[PDB]
Amino acid sequence: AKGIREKIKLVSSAGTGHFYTTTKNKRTKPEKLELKKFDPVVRQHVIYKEAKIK
Amino acid sequence: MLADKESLIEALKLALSTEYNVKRNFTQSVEIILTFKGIDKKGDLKLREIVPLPKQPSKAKRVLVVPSSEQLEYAKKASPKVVITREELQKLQGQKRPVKKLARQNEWFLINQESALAGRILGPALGPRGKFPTPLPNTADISEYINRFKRSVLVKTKDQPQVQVFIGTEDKPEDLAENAIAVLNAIENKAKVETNLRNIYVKTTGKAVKVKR
RNA sequence: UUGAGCCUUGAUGUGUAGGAUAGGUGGGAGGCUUUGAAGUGUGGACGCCAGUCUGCAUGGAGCCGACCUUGAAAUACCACCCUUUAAUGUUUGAUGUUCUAACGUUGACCCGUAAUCCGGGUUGCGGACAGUGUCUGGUGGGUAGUUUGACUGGGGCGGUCUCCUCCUAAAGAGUAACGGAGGAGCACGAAGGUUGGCUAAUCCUGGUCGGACAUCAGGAGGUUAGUGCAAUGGCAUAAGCCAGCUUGACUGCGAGCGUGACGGCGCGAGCAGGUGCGAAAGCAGGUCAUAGUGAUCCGGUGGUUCUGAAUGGAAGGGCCAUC
RNA sequence: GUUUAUUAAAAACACAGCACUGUGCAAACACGAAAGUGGACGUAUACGGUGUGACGCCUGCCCGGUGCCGGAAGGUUAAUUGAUGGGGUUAGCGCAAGCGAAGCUCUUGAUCGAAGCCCCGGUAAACGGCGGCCGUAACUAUAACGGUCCUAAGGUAGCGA
RNA sequence: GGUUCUCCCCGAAAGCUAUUUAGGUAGCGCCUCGUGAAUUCAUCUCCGGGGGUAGAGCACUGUUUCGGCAAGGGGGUCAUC
RNA sequence: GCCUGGCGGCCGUAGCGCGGUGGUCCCACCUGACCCCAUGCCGAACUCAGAAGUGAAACGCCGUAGCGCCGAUGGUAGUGUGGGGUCUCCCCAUGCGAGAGUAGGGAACUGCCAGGC
RNA sequence: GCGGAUUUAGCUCAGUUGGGAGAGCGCCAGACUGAAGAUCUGGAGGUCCUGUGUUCGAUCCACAGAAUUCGCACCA
RNA sequence: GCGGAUUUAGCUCAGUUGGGAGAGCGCCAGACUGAAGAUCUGGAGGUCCUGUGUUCGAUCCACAGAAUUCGCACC
Repeated sequence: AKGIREKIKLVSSAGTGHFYTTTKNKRTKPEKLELKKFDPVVRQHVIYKEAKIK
Repeated sequence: MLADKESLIEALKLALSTEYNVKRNFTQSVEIILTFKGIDKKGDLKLREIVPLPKQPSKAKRVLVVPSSEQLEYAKKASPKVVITREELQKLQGQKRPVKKLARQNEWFLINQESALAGRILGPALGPRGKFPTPLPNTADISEYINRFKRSVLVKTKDQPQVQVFIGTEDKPEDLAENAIAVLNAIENKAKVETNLRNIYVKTTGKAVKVKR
C-alpha cells in the first residue's frame, strides 16, 4: 500500500452474488491459509473463495 | 475462450461452396479442426469428450450393437448400422479379418454387459487409431440411446498435437455451427489452459478454412 | 554494402525387419484409366553417386492400399504446414562512400565607377555544412526574486501544536519552563468464537537415561502466582487456560436520546424479513483498550436503469465501490 | 608614485616575464533589431585567460578526496525510433444474447541510447591536506630505534613571534 | 494615528477553546432592542455518599532504634582461605 | 421451645485455632458400573446404581477471651461562621468529633416453606 | 509482480540424445622442500533451487512456486 | 543534564540471529638452524563491566547502577 512488511488489501469477490470487499491480511506469514462460508446477499451461507482460493 | 458460434457460422458459410467442397460422387461431410501450442505429456491437456451432436445431419454415425434376447426385438426396429447376438461372440474367436474390418468401417460398439467376449478380441486393431465401445442399458425401450451413439463424436487426443472430427454435411451451415460450439464447451471445461492454442479451422472431403479468429 | 517482406529458383537423408532409401500431423477404403494419358520391364550415358538424362518394351492384361505379410513407426488417395536460409526477381529503409545548378561568397578576377556603400557575371573556394525553433543534460551565483511561523525570565543551539499518560499546577473544567519520567507512528492466517473445564508453584521427599530444571503422587493446605514489546490498571462465577465442534464480525430501519459547530462519534425499546447461535433460561457487533490521517481542494477509477441544453447513442455529471 | 576623493593615506598593489590556454583561422568577443566597427590593415613569438609579484634562483613533491576536462573498451536508460499486447470506431456474421475483418487510429517504454558519470586516463598554480595507543639511549628524557591498525592521514621545500 | 455641538437610565468591551499566532482571525456573552415561555433560576431547610483539600495512623511497602535472639551473619581461635 | 432440608434478608462481631460430641435421619462418603457422559489420563471431578458399612471425613454444633476483633462518658485534633490578635495563626463566641488514653466488648443476626421430638 | 534468463560443489559455472551427473579456482594430501608458495598427481566436493505429473528410466520434458536478476508498470 | 561510544586474547580491535567466542600479530611446541627469528604446520591465549529481566539460549538487547569518553546545554 506504501511499504513492505505492511498490512495489505486483497480484493474479495463472493462465490455466488458477485459483490466484492477488502481490509487486512499480511505477507509476513504463509499465504495458502484461508477461505470462508459468509454471504453479502445474506440468503444462504454456502461458498466464498475469498481474495485467495486457500 | 476458444471461439463463439457466429465466428464458426461465418466460416461454415464458406467451407460448403464449390471452391472448398470439391465434390466427387455423393453428399459429403464437414469437420472441426483445433491445434495446440505448448502441449506435452503432463495430463492437464488430454481429452476423450464423447459429444452427441445438438443438430444431427443428413448422414448418421456408424453404430454397431450387441443385445440380449428380451431387449433384441426393440433394438431390431431401432436402426443399428450392424448386429451380432450376446451369444454369437463365442463363434468369433481368432477371426482376424472380421475384427480389423469392423474396427475399420464402424465407429461405435454398444454392448449388454453379458457380452464379455467383445472386451478381449477387438482392442488390438481398434486402439492404435482410437475408437471405442460402451456398456449399453439392458431394457427394451432402447431407441433413443442407439440414436445417441448414431449421432456422436470423440475428442481423441491422449498425447498428440491436434483434434479433428465430423460435424455436418453439405446442406445448412447455421445448425452446423451449433454442432461445432458444443464440442468447444466440452474442451474448455476439461483442459483449462486457453492460450495454448496454435489454430482453429474447419475442413471438408478435402480443403480446410482459416476461421476469422 | 547492409536491414524488412515474398518461393519466381534451390536444399542441409541411409539401419536393422519389411522381394523395397519410412519427416511428422489426419481423414477412410479406396484412387488413376481421353491411348498418345498413366505406370510397369529392360538397355545405354553423365558423375560433388545420394540427382537424374536418354533409348526401346508393352498398355481396357488389372497394378499401388485396409483386404496377406513386416516393423522402432505404414505405404494406394486427398488434406495440412513453409522455415532456420542462399541465388535473383519484385517490393523497399538506412549508414558509409562522395560530386555538387543548392548554398555562402566577410576570396579573386571582370565590372556599372577618377567609388569605402553597393549592382551583376566569369571564376575560385569549401559544402547539404550553415540557421535557429524546442525536447533531454548539468553549468554557475554573470538579471531578478523571497526573507516563510512560534515558544523569546531578547535571540544562535537544546525542547514542544502533533496526541498521549503520569509528575508539576489552585478537584467541576484548565493554566510551562531550552522543566521531571517515558512515549503510536502500529497490531490477527488468528492474539478467531459460543457450549464446556477448572486449579498454578517455590521448597520438602521419591524414582530409566542426573548432577539448577521440565509430566507426576503426596505435603502444609499458606488465597507468599503468572503479564509472550513499551506501561498503568485489571482480578479468579478466571479473560490466563485449551481440548472438542469450527471461523456472523445478519442485511435494514429505530420510540429513546448523549448532544456538538459542516465533519461526526456513541448505543437501544420496538418492526421487517427469515438470517445463524443453543436443550433451555435465552445472548450478541470479533485482536486486554489506552497509540494508530487526511482542513480538502484537485484526483482517479470501477460498476449503473440516476441522467445528458430538439433528439438517439454518448462526452461530462448523480449513486456509491475502490485510495 | 597619488591609485580607492568619504574612516585607512597605503602597511592597497598597476608592474612584467610564462608553462598552459580560446582562434588554422568570415579569428575570441556581439554592445545595435540589419552592422563587421575593437582586435585589423591584422596569425596561434599578433590579441585575449585567471593571475603573476624587482632581480636571480627555485618550485622539492605526494593523487586519497574534490576539481580541470578528455574519451569509449562498456552498463545505468532519452527527444530519436516504434516488437507487440489491450482498446475505440465498425463491415460481415447473430430472431437474442453478442462475436468481430480491413482501414483510420488510441495506448506500448519493442529497441538502439551518455549530456551527467560507474569508469579509463593525464593533472604538482585544483581542492586541501602530516592519525594514534603500546615499548625505549652508559642520567634527567631528550625523543634518533620498534611491532602494527584497511587510518585518506603524524608538522614537510623553513626563519623562529 | 483622531471622535469636528447638547442630554439620560440598562452598561467591567477587555475571556473558557486556541492560532506556519503576533494589539492580526471563524463563530461568540454573563449583553441589550424585538419576539416565545414554565414553579424558570439561586442561597437556605433537608434528602443521599461519592470525593479525598484537611487531618490522623505505622496497617502495607518503605523503616527508626532500644530491648530481647528469629538455624541470619560476624569477631576471636584450632585448621588446608 | 428443640432439630433438620431447601432459599433468601446478610459485604466481615458476617475471620481462624484447640478440641469434644453427633447419624441407617439430611448429607454423603464409600463401593460398584459397558452406560448417559469420556476424563484430549483416571467417575478423583459432575454422574449413573445404592447394595453394604461407619462417621475417616464431607457437614454441623457445644464449650471457648490463644490470634483477627470490639469500645462508653470525656478530653483532642483541625476548621466553616465570625471578632480580635500576631516570628514559624492563635485564642475566644459558636457548628460538633476521627484517633492517643480509660472504664470496659467477644464467638453476629433475622426471615420464608416442608419434615422430625 | 509483466515476460525472458539463471539456480547443478564454498564461489563462478558445464549439464542439448532423457540412460556415467561433473570440470576450474580453491580445499585436503602425497611427492618435493630445509620449512611454505609453485609445479605434478591422487582424494574430497550436492536441497541437481522446490514438489509433482508424464517416462521402463527425469538435472534433463512439462506445470506451479521461491530466490537471484534484466528491462518494466504507475493521474486510487 | 541528554544522547551516543566503551569496559572482547601482550598489541590493533574485528564480531554479535541471542546456542560456536575470533584472526593481522606475540608466545609455545614442531623442526630447518648449534641457536633464534623470517617462513612454516600444529596448539594456545578471554573479568566478552556488574546486577536484573525478556528468552530455548544474553558477549550482545531492554532496564537500574558503576566507570572511562565525546558533541552540545553555560555566554
